[PDB]
Order: sequence, then C-alpha cells, then structure tokens
Amino acid sequence: NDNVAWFKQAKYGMMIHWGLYSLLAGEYRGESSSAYAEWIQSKFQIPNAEYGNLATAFNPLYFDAKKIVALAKQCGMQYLVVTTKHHDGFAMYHSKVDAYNVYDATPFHRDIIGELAEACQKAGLKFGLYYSQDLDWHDPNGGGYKSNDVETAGTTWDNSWDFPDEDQKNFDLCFDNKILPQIKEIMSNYGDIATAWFAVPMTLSEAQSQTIYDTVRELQPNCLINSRLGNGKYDFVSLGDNEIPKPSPLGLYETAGTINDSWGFSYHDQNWKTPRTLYRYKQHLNDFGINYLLNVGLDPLGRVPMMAEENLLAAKALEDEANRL
Amino acid sequence: NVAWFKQAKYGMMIHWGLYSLLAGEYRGESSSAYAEWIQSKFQIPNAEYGNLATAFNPLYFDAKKIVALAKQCGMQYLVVTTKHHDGFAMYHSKVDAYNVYDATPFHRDIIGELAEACQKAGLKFGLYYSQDLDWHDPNGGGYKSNDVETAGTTWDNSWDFPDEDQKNFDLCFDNKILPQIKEIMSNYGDIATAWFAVPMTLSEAQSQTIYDTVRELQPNCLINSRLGNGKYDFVSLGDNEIPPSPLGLYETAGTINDSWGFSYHDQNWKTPRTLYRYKQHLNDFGINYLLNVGLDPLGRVPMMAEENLLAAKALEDEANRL
Amino acid sequence: NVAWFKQAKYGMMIHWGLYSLLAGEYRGESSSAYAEWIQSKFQIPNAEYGNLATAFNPLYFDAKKIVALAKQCGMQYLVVTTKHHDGFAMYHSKVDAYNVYDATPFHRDIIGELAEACQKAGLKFGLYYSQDLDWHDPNGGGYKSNDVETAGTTWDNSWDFPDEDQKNFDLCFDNKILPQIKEIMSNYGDIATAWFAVPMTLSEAQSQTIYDTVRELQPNCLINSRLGNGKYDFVSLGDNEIPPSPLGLYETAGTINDSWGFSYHDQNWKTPRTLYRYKQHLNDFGINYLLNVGLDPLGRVPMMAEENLLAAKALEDEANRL
Amino acid sequence: NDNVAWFKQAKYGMMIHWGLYSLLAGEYRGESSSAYAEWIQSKFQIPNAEYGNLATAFNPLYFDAKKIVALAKQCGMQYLVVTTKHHDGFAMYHSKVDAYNVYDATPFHRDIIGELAEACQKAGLKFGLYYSQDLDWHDPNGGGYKSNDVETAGTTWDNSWDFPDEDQKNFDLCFDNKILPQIKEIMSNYGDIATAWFAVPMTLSEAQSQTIYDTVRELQPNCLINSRLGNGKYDFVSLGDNEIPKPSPLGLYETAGTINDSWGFSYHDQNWKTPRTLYRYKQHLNDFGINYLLNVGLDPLGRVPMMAEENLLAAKALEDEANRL
Ligand SMILES: CC(=O)N[C@@H]1[C@@H](O)[C@H](O)[C@@H](CO[C@@H]2O[C@@H](C)[C@@H](O)[C@@H](O)[C@@H]2O)O[C@H]1O
Ligand SMILES: CC(=O)N[C@@H]1[C@@H](O)[C@H](O)[C@@H](CO[C@@H]2O[C@@H](C)[C@@H](O)[C@@H](O)[C@@H]2O)O[C@H]1O
Ligand SMILES: CC(=O)N[C@@H]1[C@@H](O)[C@H](O)[C@@H](CO[C@@H]2O[C@@H](C)[C@@H](O)[C@@H](O)[C@@H]2O)O[C@H]1O
Ligand SMILES: CC(=O)N[C@@H]1[C@@H](O)[C@H](O)[C@@H](CO[C@@H]2O[C@@H](C)[C@@H](O)[C@@H](O)[C@@H]2O)O[C@H]1O
Repeated sequence: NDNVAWFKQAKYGMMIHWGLYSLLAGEYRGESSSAYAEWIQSKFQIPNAEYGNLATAFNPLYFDAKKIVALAKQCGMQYLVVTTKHHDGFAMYHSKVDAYNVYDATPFHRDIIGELAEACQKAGLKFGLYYSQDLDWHDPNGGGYKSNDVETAGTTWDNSWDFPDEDQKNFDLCFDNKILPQIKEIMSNYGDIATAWFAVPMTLSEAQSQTIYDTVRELQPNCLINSRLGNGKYDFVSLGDNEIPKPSPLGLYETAGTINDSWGFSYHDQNWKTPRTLYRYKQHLNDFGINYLLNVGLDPLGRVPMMAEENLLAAKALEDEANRL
Repeated sequence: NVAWFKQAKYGMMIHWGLYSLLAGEYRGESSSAYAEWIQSKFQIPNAEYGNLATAFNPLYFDAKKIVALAKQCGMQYLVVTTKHHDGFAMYHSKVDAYNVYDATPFHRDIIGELAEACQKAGLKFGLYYSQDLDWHDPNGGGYKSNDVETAGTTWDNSWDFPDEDQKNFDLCFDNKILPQIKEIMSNYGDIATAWFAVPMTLSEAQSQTIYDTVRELQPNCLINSRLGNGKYDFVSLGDNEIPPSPLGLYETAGTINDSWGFSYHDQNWKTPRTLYRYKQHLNDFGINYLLNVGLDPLGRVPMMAEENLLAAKALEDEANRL
Repeated sequence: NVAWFKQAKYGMMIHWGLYSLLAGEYRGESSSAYAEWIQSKFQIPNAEYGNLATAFNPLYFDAKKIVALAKQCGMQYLVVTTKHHDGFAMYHSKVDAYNVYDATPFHRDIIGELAEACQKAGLKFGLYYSQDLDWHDPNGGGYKSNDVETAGTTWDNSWDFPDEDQKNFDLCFDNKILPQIKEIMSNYGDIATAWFAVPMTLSEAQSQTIYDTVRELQPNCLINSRLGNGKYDFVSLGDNEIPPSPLGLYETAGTINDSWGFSYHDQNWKTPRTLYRYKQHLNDFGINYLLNVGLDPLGRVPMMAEENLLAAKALEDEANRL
Repeated sequence: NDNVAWFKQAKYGMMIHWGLYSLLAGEYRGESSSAYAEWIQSKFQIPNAEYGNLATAFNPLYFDAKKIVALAKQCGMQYLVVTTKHHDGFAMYHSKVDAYNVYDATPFHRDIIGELAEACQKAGLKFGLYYSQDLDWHDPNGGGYKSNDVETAGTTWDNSWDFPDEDQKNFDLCFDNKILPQIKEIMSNYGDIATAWFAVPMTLSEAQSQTIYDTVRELQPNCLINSRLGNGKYDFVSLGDNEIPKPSPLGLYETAGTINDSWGFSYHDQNWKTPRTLYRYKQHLNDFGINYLLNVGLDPLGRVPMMAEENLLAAKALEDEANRL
C-alpha cells in the first residue's frame, strides 16, 4: 500500500455527482429545489412512484468517460471519485442485488461506474467510489428517521412521505439486504478502488459501521478510507469548510467542494466560482498538505457544463503561470 | 375570425424541437443568442443531430397545464413550432419519417395534444412552419442568399450537402413542404392562425401556391405577412419596424429571455415589469403581442419564465383597476 | 404602541454608511456575502476607511421618495442604521466627529431627514445602533469573543489597535456608546422601535443601563430582544429559529439579495414571488417582517430592489382578493 | 514616424470610458439605461441642469493612473486610449476654453488625461486620446439634429430637450468655439499623442472634417488617425463587428470592444465576456493583423471593476500557456 506516498502528493481530484436529480436539474412544477439539487426528492417529498419514473428518460447520448478523464488529467488532477449510488437509492452501476439502477431501468442500459473506471485505468488516473451507506429514500426502512430534529437540504433525512410508519421502521432490514450487498458488489467489480467515500453516518450503529470497514479492507486491501465511516476506521480526514486553516495518523487530508453552489446539476445555479477562486483555494489547501477534491455535476446529456469546464482550464493556466514565477 | 383577432391582445408562441435538448451547449461551446439554430452554428451532421430523437422523452410535457397557464395569463391564442429550420417535424408527418412520432421514444403527436387541449380549453390554435429552410433535405432552401449573415453559419445545410449548385429547391418543395403544409392544414381541427418564415428562395409562384392550399382547407385562417406580397392577412412587425395590412391586423413577436430555443446558459430573463409595459404599449397601438416560450427537454415552462409571466399578469390587473 | 405593533406586518430596514461606496469591492477583491463588514474583512486602517467620508455626496438621496415608496408597499415602520459596526455615526453626533454631518461633503443629518419625513408621512421611526462593536474606538468592543468566526476578520479593530489585552471596553461605553444612545433617543421625535446588535462583551450591567436610558426618554419605544435577558419587549428571530417574548411581539429580519450593505456584484436578487410568500407565512404566524435595503452611494433604491418590492405588493393584493 | 512599424505589431491596447455617466451607472429614477450607460443622458432626455450636477459628486478617491497602466502592461497591451471628452460634453481634462470639466467643476479638481499620460510615458506605453467631434449635448448648437431619423442608444442624437429650436440651430457656432479650440488644447498638452480616436461624423462638413485633420497633423506630426474622421484623412481603419473576417494604405487595423456589453460602467451589466472569449478573439484579430483595443469602463471610484480585471488577467495566462504550445 504505497497509496500513502501518492496521496500526500496528489493534490487534486475530480468528483462527479450524477443521478435522476440531474434531469429535473433543480426545478419542480415551477419551483426551485434548495441549494442542493441532488436533494430535490426530499425537498418536495416526491413519491418514489413519480421520482423513479425519470429512469425511462435517462439517455445521456453525450456521456463520455474518455473525454472526462482527458479534461481532468489536463488540469493536473491525480484521482477521480464518482457517485456509485446517492441518497435517492438509484444505483449508477449494474447491481445484481437491486434493479433500481442505470443499467436495468433506463434506455441508456449502461454501467456508468464501469466505463469511467476503465477510462481512468487507461489514463493512469486513480479511481475512487462514493456511496451513501445511511440515507436511502428507495428502501422502506432507510436511515435517518431518528435524526429528523436537525434541519436538512430537503425536509426530513429519511423517506418520510411514502413510508410514514416511523415507529415500525427498522434500519437493519435495510442494512443487511441492500447496503452491505451493494457495497460488496462495488468493492469487487470495476477493479482497484483507490479511495472510498462514504456519506455522513446518522443511524448506522458502530456494529454496522465496523462491518463496512472490515468488508472494504478484505475486498480492496489497499483502498484508503475517508474519515466519515466511523471513529477509528479510516485513512484520510475529510475536511469541512470550518476545519480549514479530527486526527489523521497517515497525514492524509482531503476537502471536497463544487465549482458552483450545487453538487447535482442545476440549470438555474450559474454562480460559478471564478477561475481565480478555484486556483487560490487549491494553492492554499495544497500548501497545508490538504488535497482538493473538486466536483463536477454532469448535465442531463452526460456533459461537463460549459462554464464548469472553462473555469477549470483557466485555473490550471493561472497555476502554471504562477508556478513558473 | 377577423373580429376576434382584432381584440385578442395576447398570445403564446412555443419553440420546441430536437435543439431544446442541447440547450445552448455543444461540445463545450455556446450557441449564438438564438439557441434553436444550434445545428447550423456548429454544422452538426444530420446523422448526429437527428440522433437526438432517440433521447427525446419529455415525461413532464403537459399541454393541459401549459394551456391552463396561458389562459390564466389572459392569452387568447397559441402558436407552436410544427417544424423549424432544422427540418424536424413536431407532428405525425406522413411524408417524412424525420418526426416526433416515429423517430423518438416519446412517440407522440405534440401538435395533436396541443390542438385538442386548445380546442377543449377554448383557445385558438396557430402553427409555425419553416417553408423555406430545411436542413434535413439535400435540396433544402437557403442556398441563394448566403452573402448575408445568420445566427448560425449558412442558411442551408451546406455541410452535409455542399454541392451548392447541383441543389434545386423545387425538388424539396414538391416532395416535402407543400405536402407537409397540406398535412397540418387538414388535421388538428380549426386552425385560426398560420405563421411562415421569411422567403429567401421561394418564388412568388411557390409563395402564392401555399396561400391557396390554406384558403381551401382553412377558409378563416389568418395568414402572417411572410408568405407573399399581396397574399396575406396580418403583417408581422419586428421591434424596429414600430414607433400595409388590408384588414388592420398586426402582430409583433418577442422572446422572454434572448433565445427562442431553450438555452441552459441564457438566464437574462426580462423582468416582469418589462414584459407588461411592452404589451400595454403594443395593445394601445392595436398590435397583438405574441410572446415565445422555449420549453425545456422535460416539456416544462422554465421556472423563471412561468414566474415572470404570471407576475406580469398580476401587474397588468392592478394597473387597470388603478 | 403595543396594539399598533402587533398588527403592523411589514417594515423597511435600511443599511447605509461609508461601506456603501466601496460596494463590495476593495483593491480588486470581493467582500463576503455581507458587504457592510468590508472594513473588517480587509482590515482597512481607520485613517483610510474614514477618508471615504470625503467622497460621501449622495445627490439623489430622498427620504420623502423612499418613504413614499415604503408606504406604497404597505410598510408601517422604518428602521435605519444610525451607526453600524464601522463606528461611523449617520446622524449629527455631539460626542464624536466621525459622523455624516461634520466629516462628509454631504454635511446633512440623514436620520433627521428620515425622522421628519416619517413623522410627516405618518410612518413610525426605528433606529439600529451597534452598541458593542466599534472599529473606530481604541477600546471598542469585540475582543473577548474572537474564537468564533465572522463575516470579516476579527470582531474588533484588531489591526489599528492590536494591544488586545490593554484594551478596556468600559472606557468606550462611558465616552461613546451610552452618550450616543442618549443622543438618538432624545432628538428625532417619537422613536417607536429600538434595534441593538448582539452583545459579546457588554456586561449585564451595561445591558440593563441602556434599557433605562430608553425607557426614561422614550416610554413607549419597543425594544428588540438583543439588549438583555429579561430587559426587552420584542424578540428578534432569525430564519432558523422559526418553524419567550412577554408581550407576544415578534420580528424576523432579512435582506432582498444576500448582502446588507450595497454590493455592486451581488445581483442574486430574490424574485418577487419569494419575497411575498415569506411575508404572508410570517404574518400568518404573527411575526412582523422587517425587510432591508442597502441604498447605493447616490442614495437610491437599487432598480431591482425597487422593481421587485413593488411587484411583491401587487402580488399580495391579487391574492387577498382571490 | 516609425509608428507604422510599432502599430502593425502592437496587437493589444486598453480603452477607458469615463465621465459623469459612470456615477449613475446605468440607472435613473428606478429605471435602466439602454445597453450604453454612457448614453444615459439621451436615453432619458436629462436636462443639462440636472445631469451636470453630478460633477459636484465626482470624487474618485481610487483613481490611480500608475496602477491602471501596470495592469494593462502585465496583459501585454502596447497602447492606451482614453475618453478626453465624450458625447455629454464634459471635459475630462483641464480645458482653458470650457469650465465644464473634471478640473473646474468637481471636488476631485484633477486632470484625468494628464495623470494617465504621465504614468504611460513612464511605463513605456503609448498614449492615445478619444474625442467626440460631432455630438455635444452641452452646446446649444451641438451636432446631430438633421440625423434624427436613425435610431440611437438614447432618443435623438442631439440635445433635443434643452434646445428644441431645431431649425435655428447652427453647428458652426459650436464647431468654431468649442470643438476646434478643445481639440487644439488636447493635441498640444499631455505630450506625444500616439493615436487619435474620433467619434462617428454625422454633421461635420468635409470642410470642418478637413480642418481637424490639418490641425492634428501640424500639432502632433507623428500621430496615427482612426478612419472615422473623414474620407482620405486617416492612417488605420477602425473595424466594426461586421467588418471582421474601407481601404488601409499603411496596412494598419484596429477593432474596439468592451469586456461586458456597455462602454460606460453599469452596475447591472454583469454579462462579462469569459476569459476564453477575450483570448480567442484577440488571437483571431491579431492573426489577421487587426489590432484589438479593449475597453475598461472605470467605476465611480476610478477603479477597474473586479470582474473586468480578473478576466483580462486570465486571458493573458491562457495566451501564455497557448503560445508556449
Ligand atoms: C441543513 C443542510 O442541508 N445540511 C447539509 C446536509 O444536508 C448535507 O448532507 C451535508 C453534506 O452533503 C452531503 O455530502 C455531499 C458530498 C453530497 O453527497 C450531498 O448530497 C450530501 O448530502 O452538508 C450540510 O451542510
Ligand atoms: C443574425 C441572425 O441570424 N438574426 C436573426 C435572423 O437569422 C432571423 O431570420 C430573424 C427572424 O427569426 C426567425 O424567427 C424566429 C421566431 C426563429 O424561428 C428564428 O430561428 C428565425 O430565423 O431574426 C434575426 O434576429
Ligand atoms: C459569518 C458571519 O459573520 N455571520 C453573520 C454574523 O457575523 C452576524 O453577527 C449575524 C447578524 O448580523 C448582524 O445584523 C445584520 C443586520 C448586520 O448589521 C450585520 O452586520 C450584523 O453583524 O449574521 C450572520 O450571518
Ligand atoms: C442604435 C444605436 O445605439 N447605435 C449605436 C450608436 O448609438 C453608437 O454611437 C455606435 C458606436 O458607439 C460610439 O462609439 C463608442 C466607442 C462609444 O464612444 C459610444 O459611446 C459611441 O456612441 O454604435 C451603434 O451601434
């Protein structure tokens, strides 16, 4: 596991958020999502029957793994993270365990995680996966239902509309049958997984948390794990905005951000960070040994938004200018 | 129909086609201000552009809700792109399989649903048709008028069909335009208004011909000053043409933002106050206002389009009680 | 005054000071979301920032027109920055020459003109005052609470006066705050509402003291829950505090865009529909809505602020006849 | 006059629009100017009495000639053009002949053209002047009054509100007493004038046009003149949008543009051309030997707008990256 040497010096990665939310793109029956377009289902409490129907329209003719990695590489990014399955519970890979996925439910009929994994392999880009182990709005017993006190980017953390029998919910039925099986799948196919990115535990017991830790280590021996899974059970610390100038034993650090203000594609969110904002931030994080993980929200046709692409390239140009200074 | 049109005051225009899905973006680059021209701007081969049809699945398209919205804003008629410059028919065309019904997963007659929804809602129903430009046909129009600049590149499909001189527009007219014009003027019930583009190549003969087809099939259908000089019922006026028309019928078209087709990046929405003031001014001059919405790939009125249109109606009402 | 405040529903807040002229820009760089903090964000020396006073000449400032506008929107009271964190008084302060009247070409009492304009217009008149932060005074407040982050840098003027421990807030309170509070509570006629900032350093003693000054001078003046616990009349609620107050009087403050001070670059204006819906929701919960405008260097309501506020009023009226 | 060799290779210049219009910044009594904020007086037919009053507020503490030229030079611009006097008739220099000027009428009490001229001299930047020889809204007999047929960025071309006796107007009274005297002043002080930039003649007779030509040649022997003055009477052709791929005998070409859509500062016009748009356009023009003259509309405090500055620098960075390719 030389992953430690490479990660301390990697400096820069691309993150991709993509799913059904990208097609609504922050808009519903004349109204805006919150800041988080990928949260749109919770914001408006969209029934699974309706929300799920987007799968029939998901036909991104312009999705192109080859082209995306070329762009990333040109900007000097050394690794790539992708949404394998977000809060909405729609798998972006061909899951044996669950047919609610890009491959089975959509005209596209293709493995999003796969095509990117290969392209990355060939380009010499490391390949990471993101997975939402706790919230899952598709599963009757999804997590979140005891932590509804805290405010969210939607309404409740859990699917409180389709499944309102709050007391009769049991996350375990969800954990054993979907989360752990799906985690097993993604950690086994698509080759070497360099980085593992989990969502924020609210409900997953330490037992359940420990299980995932163990599962990943045996399946992907060299895979570095983000501090989010569970206390004691990680390799690099994910830093949040206010953690920017808990303990990291390998000396490995990452902060994730987006270029505009949303993680998922949002038509109306044109508040793109300037090239200079992008470059300066990277410089500051890197000098503090913190890696910068920069998100692209793919558009409905599978394209990097024009303004996202432009701004990334200018920050790279600025960087080169400045580093020959 | 004449009395009704003189008092109508307000109409909806709809741009819709394959171009709406690219939404102003092509291989990392921006369309012009006019997003619906996107195929020409970048000279997208017919094979590829047409392929968009395989992705055209607007689950949230809803003629009823759209017309309900239109009516709520006080609009008395609605015009729709039956077929724009791209040569893609948005109705179930017998003569050409390059159409919404046969070529797309959606597999539905957009014009039909709107025609019925309008009939049932008691809204008049108009049609737009590109009788001159046709980027899908080897002998499509446009190739004699290329000195003047466009919102794309050439007027014609000069890329797939570059044999400029061996092109002959007559072959296209005989086989696609007039048949398609015949199609739309017979189905979809009463057609109150007919909207044609600006001839470049269509001879006076051809211009007169289309007129006749409409008169025989749709006697009271009012025709826009674009067909031919002497051979029309209302004059289309542009912004800069307003400070003959034999019936005294007048219309000016605009868009809410700066594009006709949906364009992700064009958020330069005119404020509600701008929209309302213009209509009042036009109406006071008896000019009818036809205001265009370019619906997005899911068939939705863009949020800012809907909000601002509705706010303009509220603004109008306050002032007429004032 | 209590009965009137319970039914008022709608107020204007005004941010104004030297910061408005920089308008979100300093030596090529952006302020935070909160433009009025600009001096702290970049640690602009008092000598330089104060120098803005020499440029403060708002020829188009017009209290009458502003109040006319406010009244037209149905607002029943108006609050103004008498002196914000920057420590610049926007009224003719006897105690400190760092003020609009003496230090600026404009040479006018902004609060006075507004107080009169409001009296004459029949609008109630409120005051905002930064009783705690004061970036102009060597011993200004803020220096005991620097672990928590701000919209600038430090809470206090930690740059001109970096001798953190040899600072003593009491000296500032005695010489500037309470005298200035005394000033504003005696002149400018009837004061209906009083708006203080969040204590960091102001002891309970000092908090109680200001209260007394207001009660003696302005018996019916209603006081915002910021002064001190038990020692107040209405509770200021923030967005996230709403899904004690002994009189049942409540107010929530917001801005139209994302900044309090004028900021050239902050064009993220909330649409009219957003503004109207929020007010209705608050009012239904009896919470009064106080909506802030940061006037620009010429004393003007920004075009998009005026347009959207007025459109929101029209929107409100339509719905209550519906 | 080696100006020919230098200009064919100069490639890039800064233009500055600045005057009273910058303080209204595209806004009047709750309403927007047209696209051209510097036209604001005509758009709303603002009486001279009111419009002129802005002079008392013109106190740009942050005007800084030194800093502006440094920025320009860093972007590789080889010359600088400035508004000496725009359509509004407000002189931005200390005019002996007319007290309606930055020096006499404003607290600033400073010569805008002068301070920039010196800074440019010291930096090794060439120094050009723009002057509106035809429209002058301050003069009772200003030009424009026979050409009111054509649509403008305001209303009429002339001051049609304060001075409506259209038939009793005589441009000559204006030409002899203000235009030619003021042109004499600006072409004599402030040292060598490398470039001369005139507005669009509508009304200035050939006689009057010839006069200006002659006046400049004797006063500034080596000064290159923009094709706008008069047919036969120029050194470089000013190209407009539609003249971009009449006759230029020296082979000298310039196109002027702005970064956003306005020439004068406009608070509300945030439609800044992207860095990439700026760079690509320059490249295209330069390859066709056409010089690119790029406008900055100084803000009320005399500062280059933040987004204007940022975008210029990124285009330069992109250019450097690409030219080492
Ligand atoms: C109140 C609120 O919205 N708080 C948000 C959380 O809702 C949000 O989950 C969290 C981080 O966002 C999570 O991680 C990113 C990477 C993306 O996957 C989101 O969809 C996740 O929800 O940020 C808080 O501020
Ligand atoms: C530069 C440019 O292309 N300018 C365009 C013209 O090309 C265009 O013909 C004209 C009219 O627009 C026509 O009608 C609208 C409704 C839409 O269908 C366009 O695609 C048509 O070309 O508008 C000018 O601005
Ligand atoms: C990160 C940050 O600074 N957040 C700010 C706080 O600093 C601020 O205290 C709080 C309340 O804002 C206060 O009142 C408004 C009206 C204005 O005068 C501000 O300058 C004050 O500080 O708001 C948080 O968002
Ligand atoms: C109809 C219209 O607005 N036409 C405008 C003219 O009004 C305008 O004068 C012209 C060029 O603008 C002139 O030159 C620039 C450099 C600047 O000084 C402007 O203030 C001048 O008016 O462009 C036409 O399109």
